[PDB]
Amino acid sequence: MNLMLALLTNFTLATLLVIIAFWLPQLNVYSEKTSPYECGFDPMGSARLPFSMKFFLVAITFLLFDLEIALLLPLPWASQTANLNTMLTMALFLIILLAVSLAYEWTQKGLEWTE
Amino acid sequence: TYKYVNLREPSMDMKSVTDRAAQTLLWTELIRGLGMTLSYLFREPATINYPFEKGPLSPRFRGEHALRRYPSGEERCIACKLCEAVCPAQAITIEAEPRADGSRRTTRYDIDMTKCIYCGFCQEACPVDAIVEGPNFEFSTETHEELLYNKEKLLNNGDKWEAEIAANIQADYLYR
Amino acid sequence: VRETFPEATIIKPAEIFGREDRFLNYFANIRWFGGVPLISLGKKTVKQPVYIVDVTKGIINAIKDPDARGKTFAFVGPSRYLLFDLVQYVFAVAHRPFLPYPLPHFAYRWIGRLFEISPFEPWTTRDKVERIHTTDKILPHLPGLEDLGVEATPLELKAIEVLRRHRTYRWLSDVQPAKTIPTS
Amino acid sequence: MFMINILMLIIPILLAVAFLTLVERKVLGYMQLRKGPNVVGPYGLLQPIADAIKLFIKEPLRPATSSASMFILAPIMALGLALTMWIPLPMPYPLINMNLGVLFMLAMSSLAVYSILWSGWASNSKYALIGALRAVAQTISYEVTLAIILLSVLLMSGSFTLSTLITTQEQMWLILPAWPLAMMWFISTLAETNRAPFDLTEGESELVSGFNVEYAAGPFALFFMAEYANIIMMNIFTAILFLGTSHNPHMPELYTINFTIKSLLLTMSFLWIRASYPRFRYDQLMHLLWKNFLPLTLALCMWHVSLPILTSGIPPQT
Amino acid sequence: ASKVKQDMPPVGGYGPIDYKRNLPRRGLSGYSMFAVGIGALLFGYW
Amino acid sequence: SRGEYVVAKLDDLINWARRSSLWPMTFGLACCAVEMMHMAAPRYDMDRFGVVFRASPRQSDVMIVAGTLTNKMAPALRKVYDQMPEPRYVVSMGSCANGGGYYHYSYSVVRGCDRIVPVDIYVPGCPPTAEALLYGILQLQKKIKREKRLRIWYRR
Ligand code: SF4
Ligand code: SF4
Ligand code: SF4
Repeated sequence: MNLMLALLTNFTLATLLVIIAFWLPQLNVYSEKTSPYECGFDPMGSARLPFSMKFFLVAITFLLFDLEIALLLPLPWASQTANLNTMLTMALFLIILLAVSLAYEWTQKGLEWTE
Repeated sequence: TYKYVNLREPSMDMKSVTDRAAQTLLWTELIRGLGMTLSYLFREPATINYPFEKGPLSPRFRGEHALRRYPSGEERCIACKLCEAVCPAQAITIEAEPRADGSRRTTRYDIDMTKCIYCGFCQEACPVDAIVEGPNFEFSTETHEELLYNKEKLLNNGDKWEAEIAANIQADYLYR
Repeated sequence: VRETFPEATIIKPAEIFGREDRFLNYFANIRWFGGVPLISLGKKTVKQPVYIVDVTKGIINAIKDPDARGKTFAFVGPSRYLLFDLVQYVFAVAHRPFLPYPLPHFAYRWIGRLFEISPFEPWTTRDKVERIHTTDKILPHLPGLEDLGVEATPLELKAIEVLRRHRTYRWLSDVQPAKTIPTS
Repeated sequence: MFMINILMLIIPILLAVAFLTLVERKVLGYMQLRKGPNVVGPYGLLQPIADAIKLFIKEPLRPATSSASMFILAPIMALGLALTMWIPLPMPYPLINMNLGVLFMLAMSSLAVYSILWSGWASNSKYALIGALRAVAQTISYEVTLAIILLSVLLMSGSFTLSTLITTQEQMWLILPAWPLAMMWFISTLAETNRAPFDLTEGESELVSGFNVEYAAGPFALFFMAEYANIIMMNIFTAILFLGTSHNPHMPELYTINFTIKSLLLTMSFLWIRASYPRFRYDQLMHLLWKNFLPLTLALCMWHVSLPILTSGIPPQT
Repeated sequence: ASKVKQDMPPVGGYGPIDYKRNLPRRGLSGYSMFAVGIGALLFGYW
Repeated sequence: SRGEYVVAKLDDLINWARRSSLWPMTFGLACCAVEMMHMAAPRYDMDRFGVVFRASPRQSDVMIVAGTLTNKMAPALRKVYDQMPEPRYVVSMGSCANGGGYYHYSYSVVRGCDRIVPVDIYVPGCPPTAEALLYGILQLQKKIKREKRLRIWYRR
């Protein structure tokens, strides 16, 4: 219960501030306003942002690394086992393969930003 | 004679290589940059308490314009139109005619304070110290029309700042 | 006014449409309330809106025209529309969904009575509902914008500029002209 | 009485954030040889209040071609998560005493990246979508080192309970045994919060706009509160993690005073760093994470898994 | 018969003015810094 | 009470808030931007009045037009002004922005930025001293302190 009340209070307060942030102020809208800021000059093209492959690889690299961290999270509880030798070997095997994954992207120019 | 700014060969003895490794790993020279800003936090700031304190100026300061008088109260200007000829921005407009007593005096004397570049050439050109730039620099307006001065405004500035304009001219005319 | 100032010029415009108007902008913010309520489904009302710049050039020409002293004008647009087919056009130009549904006169005034409680600019009022549905009078015996040297601007030409801000996409990619009641 | 407890947490946080804007402008002011706000109230004490009222009575511009649902969701998500992360903090007693408090902090922190992504989408600008993508790639990269670093420290504490880090440091701060980890943790909490020298979006002003450049008035204020609420929380997390304060059950206020001082100093260290350095180029702060921090973090994770085992110093599970 | 008086340097000129770069050496060597760092770790591990 | 009392005090509250948190967007166009940077410098430290060094257009309250406004730049200055949320104020700094200045009779110069945008305060000089600009900002605070938005609304 105590947790649900806390989350409800935190997110209800945020919603309240947003509504009074849109209704309290005095508004005046016209076409010149309510347009993308740009930089003071008109848009130079009616096309969406080109897809950049490098930005896609960092998201995937984070995902695969983030999945290997999920396996490393239970280490604090794993160190309490009686089979420490087996546990230690598998703990180091996982981290080493994580480093081998880093070494592959590094040497294959996967971490660069020069096109 | 020339000097090189970035022509050095770093030493490659283990003592020096380990120093650079310590700097790379222990962030030594970055923390040295934190000590330079920590020192400033414990200095006296250079801020002044404007408007109660004001920045220093000199007698030569070129501020708001003013038309001056002789000690008798007669206007100094004799409508010679030298200030109008020299004005690099063409901010001065003058019309004149003989006065009721026959003297050579202006009927129009306008300075467009929005064309003026506050250069001082008008007070250099003036042969009778009539047009001067005073020490006031705090005359911002709420409209563009308040900054088109005519002869009445300029004579009011002179009668308003004579006590201070006269003192400044007394302190600088020997350099002119 | 005609008695206090006999030489006065009196201009009688229809609903004026423009960027800052409350006529076309009024038939675009009703999207906030789902469908579009129209008394009698907006079929018994005829509107002849006029353009703001046309009304403005009429007033200016009336100042320089010596023949306008003590004269009454009627500034009207070139075309007549049904309130339903004009409101449909606004949504078509604004590219917003159009869900009209009728509502009785007594109920439309009730909701207008509700919006009048606002201590700020009411979104709508009882008087506003009466004027939106009042049919625009025809006064053939009064000079129009042609007697002041002004050519009325069709609502079709100047509707896009008024209703552009209400669209939700930039560079969407057309709409057909609204049905007009023929003269006579 | 628990609902009183929640308000006794939320409201002071929103006041601490308010007066962190004053201290930031005065610490930066004096480190730049000037004074900072000292006119609006004594020593500027009313400046945060004036800024708050000003922002909330200004037009909240929302471009007509902006997805309204996401334009409103992003500030709600950001602030809602910013306040949520404060509930498990042992100062010294948590509002909600979680057995997995540390993992809760990571889980909620990784959700906050959406507000950056949703705000960029809702702009329909493409001067901000690139900013959002750059900001998001930065944030997810640096929560990889936060998780692995935090995992390494927990191998000397024993559990994910936030209160257990108090017991672990009852003899000595964890900064001595883990100063290599603390250094990278501090930098990683600077990059997560988009704080200088890692502010490529918020205030770069180098041919790169911020993901919230399109926000104005109150909605902008809400993003600002979330950003500053996170700066204090991350620095409070660092104090608990590496600078543990002794806890006397009979004088709990002694803990709160000492722990409050350490958190302030760490927070003022954020302000100190902003005044001292230029900002990383975007491709440089990725090389910092992937080529420098990540290799060292992995090695220190191997070292901190085997160090307790080889020294017979494995912490208790409870 | 007053003498000419204008802004001039004092008799003998002004004092010397420093202009060359001055960045003093500070801190310890790399060996000592690593020794303190590792020593801190060893005490902490113990 | 009287109603007019509550509205009068609410005006002071919102007038005080708006003049104590003036966030300017500076259009540094020509030399007058340098004197604007000296007002942010330690001696005058505009930040101590609540006036931040720089703000983005979407969070700016006042536009300082500091420098010559050419025809080429005129469309871009209006676009930034239109995108400033209200209330918005414009301070014209220097002769060039005030009325054209040294380049008044040029083929490529807007003879005063008041042709493109409304102006609330005109600061004269070429350039105005950093102190004369700070006097204009302080003179804009007093103008905002005289606003009666709510008193007028209450009497509509
Ligand atoms: S100061 Fe220069 S520009 Fe101004 S009026 Fe005098 S001569 Fe003309
Ligand atoms: S002010 Fe001086 S220079 Fe100008 S017309 Fe008068 S006397 Fe001549
Ligand atoms: S008014 Fe003077 S200082 Fe300012 S831009 Fe023009 S010439 Fe330069």
